[PDB]
Amino acid sequence: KVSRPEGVKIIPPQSDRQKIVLQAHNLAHTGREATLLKIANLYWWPNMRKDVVKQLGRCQQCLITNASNKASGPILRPDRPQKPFDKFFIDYIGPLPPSQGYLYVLVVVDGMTGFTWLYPTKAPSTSATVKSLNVLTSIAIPKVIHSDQGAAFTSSTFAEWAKERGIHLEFSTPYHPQSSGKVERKNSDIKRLLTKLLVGRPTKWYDLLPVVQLALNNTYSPVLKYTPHQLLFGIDSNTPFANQDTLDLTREEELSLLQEIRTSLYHPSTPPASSRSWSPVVGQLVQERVARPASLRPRWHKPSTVLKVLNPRTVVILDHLGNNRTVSIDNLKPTSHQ
Amino acid sequence: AEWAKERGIHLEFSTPYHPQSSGKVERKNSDIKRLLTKLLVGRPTKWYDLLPVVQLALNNTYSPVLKYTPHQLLFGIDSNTPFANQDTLDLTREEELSL
Amino acid sequence: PFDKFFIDYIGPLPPSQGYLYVLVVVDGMTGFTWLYPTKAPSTSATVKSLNVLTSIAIPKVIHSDQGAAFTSSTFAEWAKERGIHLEVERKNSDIKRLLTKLLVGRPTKWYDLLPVVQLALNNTYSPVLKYTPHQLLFGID
Amino acid sequence: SRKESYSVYVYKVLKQVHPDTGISSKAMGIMNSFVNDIFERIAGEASRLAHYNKRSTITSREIQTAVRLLLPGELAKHAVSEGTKAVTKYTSSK
Amino acid sequence: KVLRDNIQGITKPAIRRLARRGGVKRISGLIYEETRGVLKVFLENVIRDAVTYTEHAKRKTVTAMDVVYALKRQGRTLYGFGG
Amino acid sequence: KARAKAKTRSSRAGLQFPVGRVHRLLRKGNYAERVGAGAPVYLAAVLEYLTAEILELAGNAARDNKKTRIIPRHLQLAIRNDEELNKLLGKVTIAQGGVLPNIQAVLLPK
DNA sequence: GTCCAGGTTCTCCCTGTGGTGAAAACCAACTAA
DNA sequence: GCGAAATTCCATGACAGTAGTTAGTTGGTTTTCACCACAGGGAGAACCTGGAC
DNA sequence: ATTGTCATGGAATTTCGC
DNA sequence: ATTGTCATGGAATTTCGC
Ligand SMILES: [Mg+2]
Repeated sequence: KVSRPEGVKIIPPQSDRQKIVLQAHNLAHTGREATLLKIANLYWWPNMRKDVVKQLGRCQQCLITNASNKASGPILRPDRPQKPFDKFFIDYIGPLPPSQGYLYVLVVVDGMTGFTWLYPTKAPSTSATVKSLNVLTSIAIPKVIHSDQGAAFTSSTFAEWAKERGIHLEFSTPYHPQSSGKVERKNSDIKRLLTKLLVGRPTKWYDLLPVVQLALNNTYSPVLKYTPHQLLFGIDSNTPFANQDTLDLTREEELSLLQEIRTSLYHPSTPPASSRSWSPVVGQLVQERVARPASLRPRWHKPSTVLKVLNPRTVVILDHLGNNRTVSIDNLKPTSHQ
Repeated sequence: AEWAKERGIHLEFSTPYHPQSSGKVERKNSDIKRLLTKLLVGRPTKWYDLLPVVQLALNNTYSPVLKYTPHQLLFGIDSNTPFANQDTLDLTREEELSL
Repeated sequence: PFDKFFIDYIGPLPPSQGYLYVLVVVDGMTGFTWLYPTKAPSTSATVKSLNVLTSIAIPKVIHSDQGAAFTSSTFAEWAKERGIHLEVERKNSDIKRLLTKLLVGRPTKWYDLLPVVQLALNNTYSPVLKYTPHQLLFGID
Repeated sequence: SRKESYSVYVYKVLKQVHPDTGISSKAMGIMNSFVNDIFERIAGEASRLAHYNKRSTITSREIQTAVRLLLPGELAKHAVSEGTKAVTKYTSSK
Repeated sequence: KVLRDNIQGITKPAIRRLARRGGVKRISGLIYEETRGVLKVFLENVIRDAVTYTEHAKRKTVTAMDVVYALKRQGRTLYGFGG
Repeated sequence: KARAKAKTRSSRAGLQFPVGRVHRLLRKGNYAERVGAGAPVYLAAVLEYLTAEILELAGNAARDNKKTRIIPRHLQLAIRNDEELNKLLGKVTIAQGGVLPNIQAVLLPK
């Protein structure tokens, strides 16, 4: 027994510590504070909160439903490559409205410039991608191709073609479309060019695809002030409104002018890291997000321990399935009350 | 609306395609689907059984930045629940209405 | 408040949609009146009407007269699962005089006016307590 | 090559209501061909229910009407309620 | 809506006139309680199959093709009304 | 990488007849173009009630004539003993069965 | 009632069928978009 | 004055309708093949019943 | 054993005229 | 003739002991 300035409170025995809190926790499955104010109606003892934290680490009905209130930190701006044909960012769009028996459009953005390439297909299979790049590998051979972890790219067949070319396949972390950078941007360009052309007519967009990789590839980057053509080739082709400012020069010498054009480009700004950021630690318990969460189901899986940290945004976790699932830190949550 | 004019209900509707306007109900639907989610872990989702639980388990969760039950701010005192306050039993109910 | 429920049936009425006896709840200090109709006067039909009440109000002591559903075996099996120790005054006189003469006089129209009968009782002034039961219940003046 | 069948799924029903009972080979083929026939009556009436209401979709509603047509009287009361248990159990899962 | 005593609406000459179309000269007086029985068996196996079509499309009117679809089911096809 | 535990859809509904095999016999039988996810569940239940109801009755006639296994005579005789099972299979011959024992009670000897 | 004929039951030996245990094959379910 | 304990603060995320569908792969289920422990029938006889009279 | 982004219009900024 | 929100865990803050 004890006296408080709000009334008489009760000191329970040491054997009755875990039982009295667990029966108050499971009344509404709350966390640290609404749990505590239930006990603040009958009981009181020194270090109440050291026992409530002792509960929640065992209560595995509450770890896999509540989401984190701790955002991930600053995003990474990775640097541009120094040549073209180094990173291609590929991603099917569609199902679009149909035309000519086409629904899916492979979009191959160069990571150097923004020079898009379009190769429409009937269905996003493996072989529809493979013949779509045999047109494009006729031009030149890339070192690295980034993508998402698609249904067609992760096939064991598609990788066996990719090892022939010298393609270093690179895949995004799963359920993270933000990783594929430029292709998710130019797909907001292609669907703002083909949107603008097709206003007030039936969407016959298979006609307008030779337009798009000539209309976007000659849009000046308004914060770089160049064409995609100039940063890829060096001079404009026979287009309307093409520069004559390079015709006062020698092409045999402006090749090495062009390598100094490419290394003076604008680099983006990293945002300031907000206050409630958090960093992964090798050994910290983390919880992935459930991939396709069904209705009335856990949003998160059971806890997992970080094996390796690759950068401050990419971490390899050890899932319940026994899985070394290389997820982002916009997937994970910090496991509550370690 | 013709039933609503009988009761004296002033209907109010949100602006369209704006679910953020309806404030609390979009919050408590993230509570009901975090209570019924937590109860129904590892069993078939027989959630029609657990609905008398939810409007008694959430209605006695202390608001952790207001420090009260929904019961106390609606009625004034706790009903016969586990872990109910005795701090109001040192008072008169005829005067704690205006408290 | 939430002290003791004096709970009593009223009937047998003319049935409307298969309901016979009306469960009336008298609160401990306030005198608020829940009106849940029951199908049959058994223990089975009142607890399912009391389960809607348990989500809103649970009394400290359940105490009424001797009947078949208010004195039963499974009624106490459920009550001790909750943890309730077994064992306003003008609201008892409405059971015997008023509400019996209100729920008799309409052939099937008593089932329709159950919230209309309910909302007038809670806003009735009590000269002994100098408040209405709705104001004593919710703490609004 | 492979002949698909319903022979295995009879022993998982025969050993539910008569656990001390075998069944012969030539009586399996009747309960095999009972299934394949009573399959395509229900499917082949749910199929023709899709055209009669201009939908390309066999729902689990259309199998219910194509059992209240083929089964008479008291089988049409049970085999409806012996399906809606196995759906409500199914959909509350997954 | 309920209107009874209408299995007795199949009157005594109108079963005799149906008997004459079958090529029947002399009949008994106890066919009349047999024909009304065999008739209501045949309409409790068509209306029971017709209404499950009309309920399935959530229609409230058992239309002309519905009955023909019911008679399609039993193996007694009716031409002339569609279907 | 690995994946989760493959729980069959026959075990997710409490049935015994499959739903994976029924759901490819509604898209390779040209019954319609779209087949719902709940339809081969609901159909594998009705295939499972009616497979019991014969074998429930086929178990009894095996027992009443002191047999361990059910030969087709029992399937012949479990059908046409039940009334509503017979009205389903009223047109249907069962192989190797013969008929029910029946005399019209006029041919009885004098 | 009475005698006998064809049947039914009980037992012993024998066979064929079935229920199962093990590999292969294929489809169903899960995963990422 | 240091440390520990009770409390307050605040930035964040998720709820919004959610069902699908496709493509590719894997794990488990299923069909099939080889097998033997057995159940039922076939055979003989002992017991049996009713129709012939 | 991987990571946003980048077109776009007020609005602030710089040029610069004389 | 309408408008986010609010549970929740580091982390900072205040109490306060003597
Ligand atoms: Mg994609």
